[PDB]
Amino acid sequence: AKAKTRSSRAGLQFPVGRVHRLLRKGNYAERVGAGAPVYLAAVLEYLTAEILELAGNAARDNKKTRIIPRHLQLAVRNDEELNKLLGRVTIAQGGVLPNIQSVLLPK
Amino acid sequence: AKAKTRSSRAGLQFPVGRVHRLLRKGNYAERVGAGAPVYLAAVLEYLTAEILELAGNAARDNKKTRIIPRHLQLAVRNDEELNKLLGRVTIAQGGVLPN
Amino acid sequence: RKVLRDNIQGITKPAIRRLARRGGVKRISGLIYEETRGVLKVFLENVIRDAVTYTEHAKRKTVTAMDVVYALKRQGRTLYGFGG
Amino acid sequence: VLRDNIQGITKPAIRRLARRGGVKRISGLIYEETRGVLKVFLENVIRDAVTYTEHAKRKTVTAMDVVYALKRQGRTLYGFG
Amino acid sequence: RYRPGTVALREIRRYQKSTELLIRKLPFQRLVREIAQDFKTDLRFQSSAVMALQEASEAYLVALFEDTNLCAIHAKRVTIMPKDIQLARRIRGER
Amino acid sequence: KPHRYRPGTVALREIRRYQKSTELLIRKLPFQRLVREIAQDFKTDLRFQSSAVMALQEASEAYLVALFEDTNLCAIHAKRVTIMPKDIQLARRIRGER
Amino acid sequence: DFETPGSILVNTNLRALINSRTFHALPSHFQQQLLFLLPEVDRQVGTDGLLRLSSSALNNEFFTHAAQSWRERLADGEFTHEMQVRIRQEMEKEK
Amino acid sequence: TRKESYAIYVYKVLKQVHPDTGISSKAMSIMNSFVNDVFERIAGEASRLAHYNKRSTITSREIQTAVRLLLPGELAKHAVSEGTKAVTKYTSA
Amino acid sequence: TRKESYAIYVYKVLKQVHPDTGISSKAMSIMNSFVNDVFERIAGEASRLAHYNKRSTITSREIQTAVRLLLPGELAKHAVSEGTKAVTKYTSA
Amino acid sequence: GWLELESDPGLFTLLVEDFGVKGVQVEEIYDLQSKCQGPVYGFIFLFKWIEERRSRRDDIVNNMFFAHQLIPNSCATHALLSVLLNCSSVDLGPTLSRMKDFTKGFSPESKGYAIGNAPELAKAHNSHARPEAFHFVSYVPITGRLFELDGLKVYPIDHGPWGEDEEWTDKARRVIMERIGLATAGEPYHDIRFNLMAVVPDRRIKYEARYEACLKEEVEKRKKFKIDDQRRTHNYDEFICTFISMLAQEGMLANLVEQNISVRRRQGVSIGRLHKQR
Amino acid sequence: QIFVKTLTGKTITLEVEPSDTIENVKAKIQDKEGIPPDQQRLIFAGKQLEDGRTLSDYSTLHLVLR
Repeated sequence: AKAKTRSSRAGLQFPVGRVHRLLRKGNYAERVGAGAPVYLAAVLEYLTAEILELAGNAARDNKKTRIIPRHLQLAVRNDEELNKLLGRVTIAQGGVLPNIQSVLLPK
Repeated sequence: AKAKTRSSRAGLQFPVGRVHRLLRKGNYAERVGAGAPVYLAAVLEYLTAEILELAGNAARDNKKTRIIPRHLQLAVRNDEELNKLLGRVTIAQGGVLPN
Repeated sequence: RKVLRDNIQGITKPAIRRLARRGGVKRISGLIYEETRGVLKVFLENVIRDAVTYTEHAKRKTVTAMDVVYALKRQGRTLYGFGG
Repeated sequence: VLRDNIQGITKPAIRRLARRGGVKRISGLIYEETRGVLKVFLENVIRDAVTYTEHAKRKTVTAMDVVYALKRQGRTLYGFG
Repeated sequence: RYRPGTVALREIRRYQKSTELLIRKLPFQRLVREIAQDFKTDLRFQSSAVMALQEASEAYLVALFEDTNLCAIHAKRVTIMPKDIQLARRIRGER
Repeated sequence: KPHRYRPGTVALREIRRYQKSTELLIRKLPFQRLVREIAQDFKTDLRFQSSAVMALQEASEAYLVALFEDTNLCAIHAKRVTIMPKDIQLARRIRGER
Repeated sequence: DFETPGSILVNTNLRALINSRTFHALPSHFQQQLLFLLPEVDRQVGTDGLLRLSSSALNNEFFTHAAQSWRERLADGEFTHEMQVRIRQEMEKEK
Repeated sequence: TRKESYAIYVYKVLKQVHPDTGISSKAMSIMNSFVNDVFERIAGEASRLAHYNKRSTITSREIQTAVRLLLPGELAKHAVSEGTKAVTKYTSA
Repeated sequence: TRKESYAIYVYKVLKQVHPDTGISSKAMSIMNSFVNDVFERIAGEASRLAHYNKRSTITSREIQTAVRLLLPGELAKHAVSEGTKAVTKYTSA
Repeated sequence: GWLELESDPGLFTLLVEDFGVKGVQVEEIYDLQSKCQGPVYGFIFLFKWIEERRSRRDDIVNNMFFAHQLIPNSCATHALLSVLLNCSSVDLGPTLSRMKDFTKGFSPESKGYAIGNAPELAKAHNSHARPEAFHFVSYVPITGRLFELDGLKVYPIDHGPWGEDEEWTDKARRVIMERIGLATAGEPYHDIRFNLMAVVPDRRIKYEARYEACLKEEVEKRKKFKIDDQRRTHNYDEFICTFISMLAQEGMLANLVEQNISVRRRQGVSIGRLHKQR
Repeated sequence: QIFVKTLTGKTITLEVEPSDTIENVKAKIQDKEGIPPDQQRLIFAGKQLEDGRTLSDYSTLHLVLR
């Protein structure tokens, strides 16, 4: 009885099995369909890929090879849709976007 | 044996049985203790009594004997704690306070 | 059915004046009308988008009041008086 | 016994915080109002966290309690689990 | 002839004590149908849904106008201008 | 006379310096003492993990920075470059915190 | 302006403004006229026969609270002429 | 199909507090919506509280803690007092 | 005991996207917390959506509708497309 | 109607003298120590009456004179009546004697209504009128028992027999401690607006019977009470206006005001226009 | 250091000087408790202290409220 992961069937990286287990244990519904965890895992993987792309670009702009929370803050806040999704979220050691009001500039 | 409602045992007006049924059917937890529905019914009764008493006072101050949504809005917005509880809530046909 | 266009101008200037008067506004400028039309259009777009999504999920073609109430609740603007 | 440690938030600290926020010129009465606002916010968050801790019959406030209290307020915080 | 600003005060006192709707039903209904036509074609609305939408929109606009008046008073003026509305929406975090 | 900068230049320099950085702007011990003093009212003999006070400080700093941004916006709207307590009160009134 | 809420006096510390030194700077006639509005005991019968301000006549718990209340009432708009006319009409209604 | 509501219990409470005051249908619907909203808020908070401690039972303690978390100040104190009195009276009956 | 997390999967995705870029531990914790937050949001929304229609199960359709409700615009479109492709590939295998 | 009266022992002493009672005075009790209170005929206590939110949930009636408070701001007057008319060791005077004789058999509501229509009592009460609510209650020894009279209560509450009719301080001290421990909800350091006063027989008469310096002290206290009554009933509006006008005309007023400014300026608040300007 | 006792029995420790007036002590009491000095009266050795005098003119003192 050779075991093949459900994640390997759909070409995903995330643990579909773990997602299914968390769905069952979370009391979200009386029963859980089989197709739901695949969809959820694909969505999570896509969002993580987008975040990592933007963070990597921001980190490379700073001439560093490690993604630090500052890069994540810059990537999240510099994108309209990601900022809208995470409007109420605070990131530890994130800093602020560089911007200065026009009127405060010297005359 | 004679049927004696659980709401009568605790001296409450709200239905304990209906609260217990809703808690069980709402998937809020795997198991529901026996004491939880009584406590929840008491809390709901207290809140309803407070709101209704304030609304009745407001209606009496308006020389009317029937409570209308405007009276509910006036009662809620004139109480600091109740207004803080319902800060994000909009009441239909509520109007605004004279200010 | 007829095609509905330029209904944003259906929110007449006196209506916006009355709405401002209810809010306690004593004096009103001229651009407030167009700004209010834009804001109302945006708010209605968001709410109706959520309501239509809810309705389409239920495989219906008639938008009920409960869909609107659920959309408002999901947007943080819980509305009483129509159930739920 | 600790008393009147709200003065521990010195004027230069508030000045630095305002500088990070893009403030150019600051009045003299800002500091007291800022201290009051900070005290109110900390009171609310600590009250919720202490209630969470009391429910679990523990005597040590953990990071998860603070994170949950913040999430209840709508101030979701990442990085601490 | 009343002095300017008197009729405004009387209208404020009159409207702040009444709870009826302030927008005409049919224009709002047509606007709602026009907006909803884009997302999905051939939709139908119960009258209660339209009423709920109208009530919510009126409440939102009233709150926005109160905040705009507060901003305008803060700016040492008695006339509201679109920058007041923009500032209020920016501070609320809605933009 | 020694070198003396015009007013407002050091303000811009500090603004850039503190906007390009990410470290904590409040010293650890005063904040920890404040947190313990505030918590003394609800329950006695409470003990705090270090990560708890760290998270509290992070949240407080973020909240204060956002409040100061909104206050600066209001002050600019009032045709002024100096923030005053009326601006903070107006910001907290509009936000719904009061 | 000694009766409009917009006066500087509403933001002025009156208790330190009016004191023994302020009383001394006044001429004797003005001092006697002001003392005639004081109670009968705060006016100590001096050796010369002229009534004098007691050492604890103005620095009083009652006088300080009276000054604070007067400033607060000036803030509230009680002392304006229109409110004075309204008070006179109310007194006419009473008697 | 029956559609349940809290109309009769709210009316009983109203007659308890104001013997001579009636209520229109719209206010009744508003009160029913408010009751449902508060019920679901407290139930969800209690569910999350029970889930955090890795327990599987909702007892009176979780409801009390949720009430302390939601209602501010005097409302919380009075609600706790009422709940404790009701449970104490119920437990011996 | 053990504390599970999504570290290795995020590491694999990062290596797929940017082969030469590393990630600090704090950034890893932030990413894990973000993943957990998104998962709980979507699961709760799907649960409420299923309960609204009085159903008993969570299927792919509820997840798709919840995704449409939460993610705005282009994120929603891309997520729906990716989910559809993954579901089709899984059902074909 | 009637106006609130400040919780001052001199004010109550002047009220008692206005009512016609002689040989008795009101002293202030500044602490709960047993030495603080000696031979007394009645206790008057003020804590509050704002606790009216959680609402909605015996032959001695013919002997005790209890009048219900059917008019506002008469709590002090009702407390004084409870202390006096239930004590037969003081000269009630013709006015209170006639009031007691006429209103002895009436119901507490009728007693209060008849009190409210008494001209002399109303004039004395309103003589101190100025041109969070607080309430007055009384503790009295009646027939060897402690009775608490409050105008908002149905009838006096019996707190048990006295140790003795002449010596009744300590039994009421514990009742006062209980009352304090309820308003502050445990920790006594929450509310401190309590006030306690004792209606005691004239100290001067006792000292003379038995102290010349004590008589001087009593006379000076009475003079101070007279001064306080005059000040509380004096309107300083014209006095202040004349003083400010004279200072402005003389000239130094402007500089004095610029010097004592009370609020820090240049911070949003409109400081206002100069004195005697517009 | 001086001690102030209230009707409830609360103990207040104040750091004062012999030249401090009654007004200064009442201001310090207000700072520690929030009760305005105009509603505060001080009694020492069974005698109530009048306004304007100093401590040296007349330790545990008693505070009363009006």
